[PDB]
Amino acid sequence: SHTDIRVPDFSDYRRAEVLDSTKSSKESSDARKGFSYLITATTTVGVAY
Amino acid sequence: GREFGHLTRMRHVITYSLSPFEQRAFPHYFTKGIPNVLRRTRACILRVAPPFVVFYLVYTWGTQEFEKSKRKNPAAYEN
Amino acid sequence: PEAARAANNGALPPDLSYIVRARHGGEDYVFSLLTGYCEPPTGVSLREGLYFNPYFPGQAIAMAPPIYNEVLEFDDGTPATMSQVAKDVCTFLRWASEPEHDHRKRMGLKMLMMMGLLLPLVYAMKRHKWSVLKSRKLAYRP
Amino acid sequence: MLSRFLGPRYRELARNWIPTASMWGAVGAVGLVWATDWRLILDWVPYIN
Amino acid sequence: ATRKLCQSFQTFNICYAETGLLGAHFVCDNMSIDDMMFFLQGQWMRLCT
Amino acid sequence: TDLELHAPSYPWSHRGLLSSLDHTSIRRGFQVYKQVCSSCHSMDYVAYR
Amino acid sequence: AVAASSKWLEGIRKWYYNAAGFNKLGLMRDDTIYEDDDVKEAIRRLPENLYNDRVFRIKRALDLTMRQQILPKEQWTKYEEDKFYLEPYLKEVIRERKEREEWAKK
Amino acid sequence: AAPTLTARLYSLLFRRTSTFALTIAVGALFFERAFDQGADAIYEHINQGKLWKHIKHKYENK
Amino acid sequence: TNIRKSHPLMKIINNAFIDLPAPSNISSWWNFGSLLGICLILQILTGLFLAMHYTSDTTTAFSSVTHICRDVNYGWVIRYLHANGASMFFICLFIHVGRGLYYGSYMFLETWNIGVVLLFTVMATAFMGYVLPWGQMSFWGATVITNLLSAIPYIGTDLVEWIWGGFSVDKATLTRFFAFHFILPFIITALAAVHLLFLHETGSNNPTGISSDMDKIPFHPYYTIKDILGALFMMLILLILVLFSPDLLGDPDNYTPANPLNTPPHIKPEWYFLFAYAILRSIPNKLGGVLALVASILILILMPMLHTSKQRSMMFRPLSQCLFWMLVADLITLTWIGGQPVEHPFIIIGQLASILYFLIILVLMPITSIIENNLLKW
Amino acid sequence: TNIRKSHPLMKIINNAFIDLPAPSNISSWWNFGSLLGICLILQILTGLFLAMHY
Ligand code: HEC
Ligand code: HEM
Ligand code: HEM
Ligand code: HEM
Ligand code: HEM
Ligand SMILES: COC(=O)N(OC)c1ccccc1COc1ccn(-c2ccc(Cl)cc2)n1
Repeated sequence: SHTDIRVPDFSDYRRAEVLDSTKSSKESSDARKGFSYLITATTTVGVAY
Repeated sequence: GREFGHLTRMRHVITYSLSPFEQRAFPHYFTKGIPNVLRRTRACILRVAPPFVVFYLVYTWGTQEFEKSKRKNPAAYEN
Repeated sequence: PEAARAANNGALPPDLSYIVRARHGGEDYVFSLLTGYCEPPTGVSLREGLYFNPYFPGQAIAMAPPIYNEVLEFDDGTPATMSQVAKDVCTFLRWASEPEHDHRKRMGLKMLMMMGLLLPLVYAMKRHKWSVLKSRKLAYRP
Repeated sequence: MLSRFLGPRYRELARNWIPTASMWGAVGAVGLVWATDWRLILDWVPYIN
Repeated sequence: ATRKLCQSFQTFNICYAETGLLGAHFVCDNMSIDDMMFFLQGQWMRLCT
Repeated sequence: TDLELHAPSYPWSHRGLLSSLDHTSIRRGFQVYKQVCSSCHSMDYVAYR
Repeated sequence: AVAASSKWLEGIRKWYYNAAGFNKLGLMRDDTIYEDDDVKEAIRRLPENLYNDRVFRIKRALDLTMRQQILPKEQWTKYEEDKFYLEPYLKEVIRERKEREEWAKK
Repeated sequence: AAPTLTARLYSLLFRRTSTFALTIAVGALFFERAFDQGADAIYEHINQGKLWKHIKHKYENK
Repeated sequence: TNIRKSHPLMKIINNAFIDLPAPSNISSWWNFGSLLGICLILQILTGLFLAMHYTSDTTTAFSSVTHICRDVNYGWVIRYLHANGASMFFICLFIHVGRGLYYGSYMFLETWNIGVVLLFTVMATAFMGYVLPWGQMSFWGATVITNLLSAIPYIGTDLVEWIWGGFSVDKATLTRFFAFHFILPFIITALAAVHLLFLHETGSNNPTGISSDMDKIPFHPYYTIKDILGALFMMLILLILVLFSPDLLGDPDNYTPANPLNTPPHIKPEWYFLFAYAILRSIPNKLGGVLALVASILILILMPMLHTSKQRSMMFRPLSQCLFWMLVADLITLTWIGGQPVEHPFIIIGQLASILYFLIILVLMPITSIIENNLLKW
Repeated sequence: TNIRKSHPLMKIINNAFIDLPAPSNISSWWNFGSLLGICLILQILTGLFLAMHY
């Protein structure tokens, strides 16, 4: 049956602020999606060479 | 005529994915990566390396026999 | 060149504005030949115009030694011995061959500092897109 | 293993095609010397001098 | 309806006590998925501005 | 025609990767070309400019 | 076809199977064949359960090579469990090509 | 669950990708004149007393 | 109504670079095809500068090049960008050919045959660019080509006289070498668009040698960001060789001017021709030596016909991997021998290594694939 | 199996010059577009010569 299908566990890949499965990730998402993101922005100030 | 909806026939296969903003871009790097790049080195070392050893031995024999054919004359240098 | 080699017993001393870029020693060769003169050894019977220099191709340069102690005295005051004469003229003739020397190395320093910024930042941008494929899982349910 | 030339029916392969080529191995001795400025066949005939 | 891109679509608003799901569902043939996803995402962005 | 003698490595003050030339030793070495030589050698590519 | 080297030449066959490493990616021998025109006709003639098994085994091996990883050693394909599922279908496709070629020259 | 300081200005300038289209132009400073700390202070330190603008007071206003 | 799927010019770009299906397990050895396209563009925007300030004659060629490094502004950086940028092109070309030889990419027959034409055209171009500066290596290297080019038994003596400007070393020699060097890089740019149009019919091969139609990904953004990162690492290596050692790949004797003044202490070309100069020099006949020079590059066309394995690539063939690296070590030997004088140990070595280069491709590789076929019970 | 309809390079030439649908009442004023392509090619194989000796 299709109810035998569940997502396998992704705990050894997640960011360290979303391992808790019970907190609803309100403010741990906009203060999370910035890790590789001035990485992209300070790249393009280096392309000014 | 090679576009994405027209490539091949496939049945009964399921894939699961995570968003890039939900995971860390650097997982296990020296915990997994250093044991991985060492057995990859072991798997290919007996195929690639023994040809380049024979180039080294021919190069040393070829530069050393060049000098003692030229002006290196200890004892064959008489009347 | 007609009157050149007649003044030097059948040899023309060459131009020097590219002489350290044109030999297999750089400015180490010019220094080691200006200060390396010897006397002709046993059996080497050299002709009219040959002074025995062991750092020459053919051992038989047509060159009497040009420099010795105090052929010159410098402008600010420096003991003008023979090695000091040759060391300064071999800091000349290298700037002459390569007048871009100090500009080449200062521009190479800003290159290494800008590519020390661009390269770890393009690599982590590549790492961000490819993590979708690296984390995926497959299942077969026939 | 290019034995497609070796067959008992396609021996008449070369018998319908070579009566075209009765001059075609020597058209370089007829046609290229029209532009070489040599004297390859210019001694053969008193046609040309 | 003009291009015959799908069989149907619908938008939903599923609510729970603290969270929910806000989105859309559609049915189409195998050569129309990319165009239907392109036009739907362009209507969400046309309401944000 | 038998062997040759190659020059050794002298530790010049411009030998390093980020090393400049000494700009007092070029002034002293210009006069070793000017007043001790140019009786045999031209240097037809450098000026007084 | 030598009876004295019956076991010795099977030792070199088992050694070469492990030196080649498609069994570390979970592949069978007929998964690795180069697909010319006779091979592509034999794939079209496979039954539906053997076709779907081959498609998943190839996709799982391409995904492992992207990550530069292999399978655990208890999941490697054994030497005396490798099924030559494509070889009866390929011998028949080639026999039909050689029949149409003797007819075209006789 | 207090976060780290990676919420840089993500809610302030970086969400609507208005920054990303023009970082060749707008977000382009702090890396020419702020890098007087860089190569020129390093290059003249390895070559102290060897460049021309080091031996310069000896030969003007004589 | 999607504009990148319906505009007549935008839909060509979309099918070629954006929405193109690509295998997901493509390695870093597949980076060197776009690197060759970067090196070819760079050699065009730098050869602009040099041909602007240039005069090609027997009296002024050696001084026209020394004028640029000193007098012409930003001329030292652009000249050594051009001399090292051609060494970068040749290392990205030998990696590229050895990839397609290892993974069986020559089974794409039309793409492989246009590639062999591209290998001839860049080799002949760079020969006619090293003759332009007119030093000792420019003279004595050009005058060993024409000894084997006048050995053509009928047309050869009027062939070399037609390309030497008219007699010999003169003013107009460097008006036909320079003409055959300005215009040959643009036939390469048109032969590269045709080269990719034939690859687009099948898509790319992958390191396993198995077709990958069940596991394709789009080219953007996965390989657009991976080709940009690999090109940035190439500019770092090139600018290090230009700004820190711009004479490492070169010969000092080509700073000694050209004249028939005196025989040089040695004769040797650049590093990427040393394997070819070593083969013709080990044949004591100027007709047998010019035949084995052309037979060392055009032997690549026989690679589809000599294939006897049931598999495509070399990933699962351990006995064939040993022979591939014996061939790479044989080309390292010929590059070393080709810069050595013609003396006692370097004639028996340089002529046995010329034999083994042809014995591996023609005889040893087809027999070994058959032996591996029997060991896998097919 | 018609090679000018299936070869990847030949089918571009066939759609552009051979099998292209064209109006039947086209005049001599429609000749000058291919004449401009002849004049541009001629100015390239003649500007070769002049920039050589220049
Ligand atoms: C006694 C006259 C004379 C003097 C003065 C002189 N040279 Fe020479 N030198 C010669 C001659 C003659 C040759 C060329 C010999 C030949 O070509 O066989 C030569 C050759 C050379 C060479 C080339 C050596 C080689 O291996 O080819 C260099 C470098 C050189 N001189 C540098 C200098 C420098 C620097 C000075 C100034 C300190 C100087 N010379 C002064 C006579 C002289
Ligand atoms: C100016 C020279 C060349 C250019 C610009 C060029 C460009 C490219 C590009 C962009 C690709 C696709 C990406 C890749 O796989 O790397 C490619 C693939 C290929 N090239 Fe080249 N190439 C050149 C020379 C050659 C040569 C000399 C050969 C062979 C003798 C060759 C044979 C091939 C083959 C067989 C492929 C497909 C490989 C595969 O998908 O496995 N090319 N080339
Ligand atoms: C495939 C592209 C190219 C290759 C492999 C190549 C190779 C070379 C080489 C080896 C030299 C000799 C440099 C030296 O020995 O110092 C050179 C210089 C030269 N090239 Fe190119 N080149 C290419 C493109 C071009 C282009 C596009 C032009 C003209 C527009 C050009 C014109 C010249 C000229 C005039 C010189 C002489 C200047 C000098 O020697 O510094 N080349 N090139
Ligand atoms: C180097 C310059 C040009 C070349 C090679 C060229 C080439 C051509 C060719 C081959 C055609 C199709 C045959 C024909 O109808 O004559 C054509 C048609 C056309 N050209 Fe040009 N042309 C050039 C310049 C121009 C200019 C300057 C204009 C207008 C300002 C223009 C506008 C048109 C138009 C509107 C057509 C279609 C006419 C019709 O079918 O009634 N072209 N061109
Ligand atoms: C659209 C194509 C072209 C046009 C309309 C054009 C136009 C002209 C004109 C008006 C002159 C002056 C002749 C005189 O006054 O005596 C000339 C000559 C010249 N052109 Fe071009 N030309 C074209 C193509 C080229 C090309 C392809 C090149 C270089 C490869 C070139 C380079 C030169 C040079 C160097 C001269 C020297 C002056 C002379 O020899 O008379 N031109 N061309
Ligand atoms: C950068 O230029 C040099 O290295 N050149 O030529 C000025 C040089 C300089 C000195 C000595 C010899 C050479 C040339 O040696 C060779 C050996 C083989 N080729 C060759 C050339 C074209 C083609 Cl298609 C195929 C093979 N050239």
